[PDB]
Formats: sequence, C-alpha cells, structure tokens
Amino acid sequence: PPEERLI
Amino acid sequence: HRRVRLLKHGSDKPLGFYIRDGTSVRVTASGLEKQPGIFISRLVPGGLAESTGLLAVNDEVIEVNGIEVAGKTLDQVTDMMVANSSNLIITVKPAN
Repeated sequence: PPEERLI
Repeated sequence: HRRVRLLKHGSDKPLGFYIRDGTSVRVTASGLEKQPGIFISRLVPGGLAESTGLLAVNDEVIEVNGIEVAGKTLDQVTDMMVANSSNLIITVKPAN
C-alpha cells in the first residue's frame, strides 16, 4: 500500500 | 502530548495534512526501545491544518479522538481520521 495518506 | 482539534469547512476539502508510517523512540526501564508509529509527513499548502499553526511535520500521532493508534496500519488510521473528520481531535507528540 501507499506510503502517505491525505487527511 | 497535545490534543489538537482540526476543524472542517468543506465536505470535500481535506483537513490539510498527510500521514505516514514512522518509528517512535520510547522509554522503558531497559532503555530506549523502537516501536512503529504514525507521523505527520507534511501539510497541504494553504490548507486548514497549516493555517492553525498547531500541527507540524514529524509530529507523532498518538490518538485519534481518544483511541490509540498503536498497532494499527496506516490505512486503518486514515479511516479513523476521515470518519471523525467533522470533529477531529488528535493527540500528538510534538516533534519539538
């Protein structure tokens, strides 16, 4: 999975 | 630790920060022991989080609305936050 997640 | 409240304006506008996996260095009787953790990786330019001046890059996320993130994945924690997005409170361990 993706290493950064927008909140 | 600091409890940071993040307000939400647009239903479609993000709270204005990214999270990533990290390593928390913690204290035990034995000494310093590494543990996985969640951190703020950056802030959205012009976004809500920025504008408060309360969250910083590399702050460690300890809790989402009272619930510890210890032992959860980045996707699980992302889902916790967006669920709570209308009234998001995060307990952080500031990098500074």
